[PDB]
Amino acid sequence: NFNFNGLTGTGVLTESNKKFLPFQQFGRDIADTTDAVRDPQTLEILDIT
Amino acid sequence: QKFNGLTVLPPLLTDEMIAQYTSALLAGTI
Ligand SMILES: *[C@@H]1O[C@H](CO)[C@@H](O[C@@H]2O[C@H](CO)[C@@H](O)[C@H](O)[C@H]2NC(C)=O)[C@H](O)[C@H]1NC(C)=O
Repeated sequence: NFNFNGLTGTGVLTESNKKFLPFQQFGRDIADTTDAVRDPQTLEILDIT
Repeated sequence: QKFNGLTVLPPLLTDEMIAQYTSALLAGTI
């Protein structure tokens, strides 16, 4: 039940090869649901499933 | 495999075996 700055939700956390912009925080797909979140302390790209 | 409950059930007849049915359908008429 991850909570990355207010985002309550369930899903696995794994490192992903994606690369955000420095200001970009969140990842969304064509269906407008979260699938990529950046860690607010150790800035990294994680995949949500 | 989608996020919000939506699951896609694969077809009973896979793409490989239906190809075998087709080849059977061709084979008889040829
Ligand atoms: C937030 O604070 C943490 C505190 O740990 C920072 O993590 C450190 O990051 C540096 C980056 O080179 C590492 O050398 C340290 O080893 C890390 N700390 C530990 C305890 O391992 C993090 O960088 C900070 N992030 C921001 C954006 O301020």
